[PDB]
Amino acid sequence: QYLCQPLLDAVLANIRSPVFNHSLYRTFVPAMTAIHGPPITSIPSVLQGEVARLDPKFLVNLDPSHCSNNGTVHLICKLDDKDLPSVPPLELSVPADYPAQSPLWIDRQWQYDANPFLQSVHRCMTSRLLQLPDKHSVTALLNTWAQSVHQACLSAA
Amino acid sequence: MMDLAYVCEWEKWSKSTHCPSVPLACAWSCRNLIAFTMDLRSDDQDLTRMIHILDTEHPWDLHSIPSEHHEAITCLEWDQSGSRLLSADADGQIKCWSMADHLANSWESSVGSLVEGDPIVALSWLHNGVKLALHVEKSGASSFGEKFSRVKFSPSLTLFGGKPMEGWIAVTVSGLVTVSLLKPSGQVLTSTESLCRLRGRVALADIAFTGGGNIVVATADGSSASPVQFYKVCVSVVSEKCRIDTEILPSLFMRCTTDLNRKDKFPAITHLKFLARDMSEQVLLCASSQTSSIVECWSLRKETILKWRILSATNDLDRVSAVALPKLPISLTNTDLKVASDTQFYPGLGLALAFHDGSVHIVHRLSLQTMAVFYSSVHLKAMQLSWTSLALVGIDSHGKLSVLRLSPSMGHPLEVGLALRHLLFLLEYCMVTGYDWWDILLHVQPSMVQSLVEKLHEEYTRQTAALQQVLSTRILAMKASLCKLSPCTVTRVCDYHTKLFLIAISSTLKSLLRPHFLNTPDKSPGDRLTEICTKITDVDIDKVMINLKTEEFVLDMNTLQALQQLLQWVGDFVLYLLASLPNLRPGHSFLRDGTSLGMLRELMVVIRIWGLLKPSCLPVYTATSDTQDSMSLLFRLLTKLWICCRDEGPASEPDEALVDECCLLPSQLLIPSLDWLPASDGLVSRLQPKQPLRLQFGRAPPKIDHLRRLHLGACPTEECKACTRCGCVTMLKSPNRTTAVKQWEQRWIKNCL
Ligand SMILES: [Zn+2]
Repeated sequence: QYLCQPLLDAVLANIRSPVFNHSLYRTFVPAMTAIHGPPITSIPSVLQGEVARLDPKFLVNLDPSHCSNNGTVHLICKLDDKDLPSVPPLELSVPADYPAQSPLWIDRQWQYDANPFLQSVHRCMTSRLLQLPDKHSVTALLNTWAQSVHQACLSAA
Repeated sequence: MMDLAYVCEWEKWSKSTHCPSVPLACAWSCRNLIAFTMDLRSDDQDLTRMIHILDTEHPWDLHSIPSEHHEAITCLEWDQSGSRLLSADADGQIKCWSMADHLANSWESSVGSLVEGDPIVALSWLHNGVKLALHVEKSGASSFGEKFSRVKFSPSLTLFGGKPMEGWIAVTVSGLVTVSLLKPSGQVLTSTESLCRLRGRVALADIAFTGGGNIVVATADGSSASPVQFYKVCVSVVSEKCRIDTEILPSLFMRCTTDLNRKDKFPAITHLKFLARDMSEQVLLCASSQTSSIVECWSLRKETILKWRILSATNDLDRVSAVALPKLPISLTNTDLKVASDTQFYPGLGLALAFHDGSVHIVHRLSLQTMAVFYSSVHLKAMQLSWTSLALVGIDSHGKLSVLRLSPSMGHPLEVGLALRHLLFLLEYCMVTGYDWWDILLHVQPSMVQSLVEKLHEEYTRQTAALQQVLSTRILAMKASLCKLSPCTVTRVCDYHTKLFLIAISSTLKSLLRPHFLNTPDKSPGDRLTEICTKITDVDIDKVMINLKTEEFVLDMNTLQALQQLLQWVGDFVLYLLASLPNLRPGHSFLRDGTSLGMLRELMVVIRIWGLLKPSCLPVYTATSDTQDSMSLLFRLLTKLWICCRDEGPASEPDEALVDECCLLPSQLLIPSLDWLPASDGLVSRLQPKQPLRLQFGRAPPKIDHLRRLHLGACPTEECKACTRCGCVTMLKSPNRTTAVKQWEQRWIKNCL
């Protein structure tokens, strides 16, 4: 910073030299070692952390069909609630690298037929899921699937 | 007596499976360089085509060569020297591997040859015509000319003088042969021709020279119904190409089939070879079935003019998977046979053999019976011996590097004197040549060291004063290496090993000077410098420096600053050695061997000329008197030591008056440093008979260059060539090249002494 440019200029002059480690040795070694003293004497862990704090009211497990040990995964959900009636079990679709991507869900229109209650459930699904934000976790979709059953049961009752 | 050295094994490399296995072959250099391979089939094909080179002291830092090939290597051979290689395989694809820049782990091959649609059944090099005879009967001859004299085999096709040509020939699997010869220039001449009208399948063959540059070859179709034809090679280069004439020799049929009892036993031929290379009058022929094998020796002794005849066979054999030949050249005399039979001396009579079970057996070369028995507790694919055959390596169907140390003793009771004499002959076998002799230092006992070094002390004598001009370095290194194994002299080998560096640096700087005008003509200024040093034992030097022809020694005034460090070092090891008086010591032998001190007297008188001429190149030492020209009073001390050492065989302990004056040395001068060469990085201080060490690869169970005196850092960057013989860092790329000494670097441009 002030009066150190001989030390700075010596190393740039002595750089790209093969005798560098020996030139510095020859010019420097006896000065410090004399006075100052002598020398001394399967599944990724993302889903494993995801399912850890999932609700016990879901019993989601893997799909028995489709491919396995690959990038894309599918989880079929089980709902055991005494409050809510029976519905189709629903199945998701999550590709590889589950963080920072937006997954999908299967489509089967005829499974929710023979009852306008199931059609209202499907319409509520198309209402709630279309405004869900990007890159969200599976808890948001699971809970929006869970609340719509009560939201349709109150209209049915 | 049989010893097992070690097994060096990679981790997660063995258990080759799910593949048709292949028999393997091995090769060895003139030097201690094993070239080997293994069949793996691990998600690539080149692992089967892989080349492994192992230097004989450090079995971990292996040199790897990915020899790319379309068909797997079948036969592997070296050159007669250690400069060329061959990796034989089907449909040509043969190269020429030359050594790269004198390293330990660098090869290249930019040339070679190839044949299309024709695998090769036999191949051999050309001939040199140089050979001597070994006489174990002449152990007390006391002359190298008697024990080692040339037999003078005829060199093959000597053109432009007595130099035999360089090249190789091969017999293909079909009715076709090829020849490729290297010119004295860079060009190569290759020819290929049908061997006869009959073109056919050839299961086995062999190639062997005859006296006069001609070659006799063998045939084996494998149909077990054809005669075993023999052909001759007539070398004739008709002004553009080597036109070769072929003719049929008197052939042979096969035995063990005309007895009519059982003839379709052993239904296919499995082995057909000559006993030894370069000679074609003795044929091994072995047929192996799925159970056993039967072996026959055929001899071309004249009674047809060329008729083959049976020799011998042992009791029983298994399926042979590996076979080799002994390599030590006994003079093939029956007196040598008898004097090697009464004493336990069999280094060149054992054909190597192996079976499909865990057993190691030799067979005697002349008489085909089982001479030795050992049990391994695998089918050996190949073995690979040494020239002395004191040690060998074996390749079974695993990655285990079984290295076995044999000996001619066998356990039949050899006395101590016969233990001296059996090893002394093979010591003289390697001291007469510029060879490598690591395998014969193995079986040395600690008590054997004192007995054998005393013999080697007189082995430097009894030669006619001209061999001893340059083999002094080799014998100094020889007793440097052999004294390492003894615990009493392992503290003394530093004296030998540093003296190798001292004699390496001594003579090479005594050639840079030259008289610009000649003084004392018809002789060098060096001898006059020697005589003025040995005639003036003066205490001081200022009286001396008048009559030293001061006007003769003139330098170029440029390399004196470059060569400072060496002249910094040679006067500093003296500075340590003056303080070793008041002390088996690693500097104790220099107190009685004043030849090094005589060279120290000789070197400094010309250095003082430059010290008074250009004092900027003077070696700066660490005295506590910076204005004191202490070199005169150190001339005083070295002359005081010299009058205790210039006597012819003095054996004189220097007096305590010198000791107290050397106790005045720490008042000014303190020991800077040392460099003990004998760092035992080799397996000399790691193994033991009946105590092998199962080695691995790459586990390896203040950094200053050993050659040049340039100090580096804690973990330096500059690369080195591996001086494998003693582990000194022969560093590769010298810092100064435009102003460099051209012999002190070039003397060990190849290897260390
Ligand atoms: Zn060395």
